Amino acid sequence: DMYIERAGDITWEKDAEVTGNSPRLDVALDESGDFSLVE
Amino acid sequence: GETTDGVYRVMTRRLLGSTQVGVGVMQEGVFHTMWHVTKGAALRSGEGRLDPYWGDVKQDLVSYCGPWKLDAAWDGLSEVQLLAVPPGERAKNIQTLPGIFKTKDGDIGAVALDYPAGTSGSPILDKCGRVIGLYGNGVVIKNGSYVSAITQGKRE
Ligand SMILES: C=Cc1ccc[n+](C)c1
Repeated sequence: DMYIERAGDITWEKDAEVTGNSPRLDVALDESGDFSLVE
Repeated sequence: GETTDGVYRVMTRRLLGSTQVGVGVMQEGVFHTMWHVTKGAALRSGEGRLDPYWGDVKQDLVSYCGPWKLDAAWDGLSEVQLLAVPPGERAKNIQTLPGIFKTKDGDIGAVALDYPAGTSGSPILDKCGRVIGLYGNGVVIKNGSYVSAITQGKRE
């Protein structure tokens, strides 16, 4: 039995930690909603 | 139950202790999460019940109490924020420039950030605070790193 609990507001934070790269990938999406890489 | 707009953890007591299986967004009286978090099951909010209203396994999305309400889209140029809600940890904003998933049916924004599986359903926002999609359905690339699609539904 699943339940929900509030975790916060949805707001943009000025000066949030900036990270992560921006990869461009060829992908396939199957009928089960799973993404896979196309090579 | 609690109907206030915002980000919520999705919890279960079926396993050991209380476990966080995912996250979702409450907006305009509708609860939005990824299908793989709830598998379409009903949810509890205090003494109230949230029943599924729409869902699709292929999009990996589900809405409760009403139709999908989120329709903002990534502009394809600007940095965005993942409002990550990790299990047992405080909500935290992470800024990033999305990458792209190129598919036979078009291109999708993607965020290269690695969080526990229980963070699935955390919202990705634009600079106006609008939810442009949910984090948690993606792929594991050549270097073992995780990259999530920016998954967004359609507002009918
Ligand atoms: C946030 C969800 C997630 C994170 C890492 C791996 N997987 C499959 C899903």
